[PDB]
Amino acid sequence: GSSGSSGAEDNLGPLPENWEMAYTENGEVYFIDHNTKTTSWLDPRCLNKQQSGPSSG
Repeated sequence: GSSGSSGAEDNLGPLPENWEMAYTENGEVYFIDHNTKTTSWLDPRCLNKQQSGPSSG
């Protein structure tokens, strides 16, 4: 029953070189992950465990 989302720093740093943040035609901001060639709605820097293996969301 791990407590709610908790465990982030105040200085993550500028996105890596294997990523590209862009907005769709409509205007939806997304993050392009080349390292794995995957697309996400949220930012990786915030996440701890990158998209490893099969991920529903």
